[PDB]
Amino acid sequence: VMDVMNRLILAMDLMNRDDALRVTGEVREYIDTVKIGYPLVLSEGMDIIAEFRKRFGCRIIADFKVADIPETNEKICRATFKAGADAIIVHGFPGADSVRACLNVAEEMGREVFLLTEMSHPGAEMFIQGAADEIARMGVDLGVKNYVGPSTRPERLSRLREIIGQDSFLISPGVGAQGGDPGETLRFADAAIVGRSIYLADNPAAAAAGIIESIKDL
Amino acid sequence: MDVMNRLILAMDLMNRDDALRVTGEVREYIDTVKIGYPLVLSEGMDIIAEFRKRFGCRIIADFKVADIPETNEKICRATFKAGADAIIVHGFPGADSVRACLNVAEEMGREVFLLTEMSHPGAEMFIQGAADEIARMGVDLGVKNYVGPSTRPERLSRLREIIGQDSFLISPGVGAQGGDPGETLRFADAAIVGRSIYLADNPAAAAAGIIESIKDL
Ligand SMILES: O=C1CC(=O)N([C@@H]2O[C@H](COP(=O)(O)O)[C@@H](O)[C@H]2O)C(=O)N1
Ligand SMILES: O=C1CC(=O)N([C@@H]2O[C@H](COP(=O)(O)O)[C@@H](O)[C@H]2O)C(=O)N1
Repeated sequence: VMDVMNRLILAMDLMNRDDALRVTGEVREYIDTVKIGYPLVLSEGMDIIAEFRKRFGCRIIADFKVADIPETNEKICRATFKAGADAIIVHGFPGADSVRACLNVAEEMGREVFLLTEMSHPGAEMFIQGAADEIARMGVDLGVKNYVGPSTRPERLSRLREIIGQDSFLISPGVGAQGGDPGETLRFADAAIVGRSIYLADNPAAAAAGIIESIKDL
Repeated sequence: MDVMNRLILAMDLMNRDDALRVTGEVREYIDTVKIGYPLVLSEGMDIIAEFRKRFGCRIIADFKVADIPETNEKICRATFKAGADAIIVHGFPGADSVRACLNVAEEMGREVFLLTEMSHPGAEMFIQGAADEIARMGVDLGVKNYVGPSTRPERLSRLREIIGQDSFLISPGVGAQGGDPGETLRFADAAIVGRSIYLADNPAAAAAGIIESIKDL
């Protein structure tokens, strides 16, 4: 599995190139894995991935929550990996064929797919939660090795970890701003995803250091 | 929304030159283009303004927004700043995520399209069973624009029943995926067509032919 420094992944959702670069650089010594999503990509373009690679020694996870038909998912993955992304996050709710499409491109292109099972926000309880266990099982059957689960629901994150097994890699968002606790999250997830708690702080570096200091024994 | 010839072009080519050429080749048949991630992630968001400058067509950003409320807001804002007239949002992530999109749409004078059931085989696993409930949620939220599957006319009909004849419904899966344009239009206000047109030896003749088959509609 990817070696995530300090088990901490930065969710860089700032929408300004200068601010995104400044903050990421300020926490460079604490994090070597950055999750870049559409807020930043749709604001600065896919070239932002290249810029981050040039400026920092950071791994890039493209959080595009791919959720289209197989044919379109394939094109999205190809474009994303072509841009230099190490991994891409895909939704499992659209079904096995849509996930397989992403897995095939990742295999062909030598990159990785992360399967988003349950989400961390309140609305996830409406439809996603009830399908989450099956989505995770589907991922295991498809050979998925990387997963995303909610830090906001410990009991659910724990169940997801059980389904995918100790060997699978699991990252979890919802830490900090959404209420998730770093330590408790890491009882099940390999790495915690943190956005606002870090990028909106007066001193991102101190915020990151604080989170890391709280999970030092872990 | 007034879609010319009840035909929306799904421009999923990933080359600026080809995308622009093909769209221009069928411009006389349409005035509504659906631009998705295949083109946007390959050529950038500036492509939307370019289409408006060259064709004046209305643009539907098919981004199947499916994140938490806070991120959805940012995605819609970035998308509408680029000049999109509407954005397609997944209903599966729940009401709060849809509401976030509705808020930005209202603020920037744009429209939100709610995707309720998808057209591919995999949609049967999880989406289909929640589709009716997702459509009702859309009604409860005041959503007026919807997306339903051409590949399952009975499901497209049920969606129309739920949202009413007043709501606007567009439907993909026509052509390449097996959907019939005429049957699709019995329920949807407009049919979305991609490959059957942009991969045709002659895109214009392909579009003309589709329109020819639905001229009585
Ligand atoms: O269930 C999920 C999935 C996900 O990717 N995310 C993303 O994780 C990040 C969370 O950031 P934040 O720490 O709440 O500011 C954002 O980029 C979200 O889009 C989430 O919050 N919930
Ligand atoms: O259920 C759905 C939703 C959707 O937007 N689409 C999109 O509609 C278009 C269909 O294109 P095509 O006519 O099959 O080539 C693509 O851009 C798809 O991503 C779909 O095919 N099914």
